[PDB]
Order: sequence, then C-alpha cells, then structure tokens
Amino acid sequence: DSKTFLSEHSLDMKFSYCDERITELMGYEPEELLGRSIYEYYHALDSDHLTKTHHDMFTKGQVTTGQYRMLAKRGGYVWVETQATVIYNTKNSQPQCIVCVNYVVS
Amino acid sequence: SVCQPTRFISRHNIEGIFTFVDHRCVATVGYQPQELLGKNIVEFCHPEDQQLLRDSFQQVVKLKGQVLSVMFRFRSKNQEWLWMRTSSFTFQNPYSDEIEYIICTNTNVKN
Repeated sequence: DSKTFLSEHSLDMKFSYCDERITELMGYEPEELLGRSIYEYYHALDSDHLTKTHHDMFTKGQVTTGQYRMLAKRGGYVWVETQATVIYNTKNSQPQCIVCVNYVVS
Repeated sequence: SVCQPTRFISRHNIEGIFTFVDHRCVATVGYQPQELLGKNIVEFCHPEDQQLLRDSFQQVVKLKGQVLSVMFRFRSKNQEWLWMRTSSFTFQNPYSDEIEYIICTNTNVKN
C-alpha cells in the first residue's frame, strides 16, 4: 500500500512509466526517471544478481528480485524487492515491456 | 524511430473496480484518471464482450499471479469503441495477507 510503487520499463529496463508514489518513498518525480535505465540507481553490489534475475525474466515470464538497495534522491539507499512481469505482443508473442511492482522493505 | 502502442496501466479489485489509473489513460481512451477511478471497467465494455471480461477477472484470480490476456471493446470518451488488449495478473504483497488485486496493462490494438 504505502510502501509500493508501480513502474513500467522498456526491454532494456529504462523507465517508460513510474507511479507517483515513488516521490514519497525515494524523492524522485516520475518525470526525472523517464528514459533512464534503472541500473543507474541500483547499488553497485546488487547490480550483478539483478542482471542475472532480468536475464531469467525473459525465460520465465515473471521473476522476483529479492532484496536490493536503490539510491534515493536524498538520504542514501532504500531496500527494495521487485516483482517483474513481461508483457507480450499478442501477434508475434514477442516481449513488449516490463511491468514492475516495487516495494520498499527499509 | 519506434512507434510505441498506446497503453496504460490500471489496478482493479477482483470485482473490476478501478482503484488506480495511470495518466496515459488520457491518450489511450480519452478519459482523465478521475473519470475512471471508482467505476467498474465492465461499465466501459461493449455488451458483446462484458461476460468475457467478467470471466477474465475470475480466471486471472485462479492463475494466482500468472498473466492472462483478453481482447475487448472499450468505449472511449469520444464514443469510439476501441479494441483493447488487456494483460492482467494478480499481486499480493508476500509479507501480508491482504486480498489480491489485479494489475492490468491496457493497449489499444488492431483487430
């Protein structure tokens, strides 16, 4: 509820949409994040296992990241867990975008 | 260089009521978010498709988190009945037992 924000990403994980609830949780305005890779915000120590998770994402269709730190606009990092779901084009069944349910645990 | 399909995300309770609407709904179906919130998506659905849409709510709940897609006609603000493909799945925060809700990605597609 109060700890959650939705996002949408292109297949390279750049933000194509972000829930306004993120502002209260991490300080960013959604417009700030549009077009930027979420990898720019992951803590360096979490990048590798998140890359592995997103690799499996296209094979599995839906994945959960487990816990990672994400850089907030101010105040340092927040702990997050994300469930990512691939949305497919009907005609060619090719991946279209990624929808993420992000929840803060710190 | 890439023409992207027009789409928006919404959240619904199991009954079909909009409980969240992403602002791209304006471009997609013509309505402001406040004009959809609190209303059942079935209200905007073509009569031929309404039961198919109702059934989709029930089915997506039984998929327990997996994605279901359905095609239906949605009455836009300007009264054009747009072909929409909605891919939906339920979510429940793993740390609690709040009732599942449905996340929908709604795209205006050719049919």
